[PDB]
Amino acid sequence: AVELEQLAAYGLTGAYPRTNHSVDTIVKTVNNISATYSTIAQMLSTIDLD
Amino acid sequence: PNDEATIKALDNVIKQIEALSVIVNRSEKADDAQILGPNTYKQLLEHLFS
Repeated sequence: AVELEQLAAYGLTGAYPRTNHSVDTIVKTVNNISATYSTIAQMLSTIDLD
Repeated sequence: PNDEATIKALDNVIKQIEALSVIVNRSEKADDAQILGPNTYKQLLEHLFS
C-alpha cells in the first residue's frame, strides 16, 4: 500500500532501486533461511513425527 | 540441517520426561475421630423430709 502523492513523486523523478551489496551475500542469506527450515524439519521428523 | 540442535532437543525432551516420571503422590492426613476425655456426673440439689 502506497499513497498517490508518494507514487507520483517517485515516478516524476525517475527513481530506481540501488544497492551496494554483492550477489553472494543474498544467496548466503537465502541458504541460511533454507538451513533453518531444514533444521526444524529434521528435529520434528526425529522427535515429533507420530 | 544443524545436527547440534536435534541433540539438544532430544536431551531436553528426555529430561522433561524423566522429571515428570519421578513425582510421587503420598498423603498422610489425620483422622476425623475425636479423642475423648473423662467426665463425672454432677448432682442436682434435692430436699428430703419425713
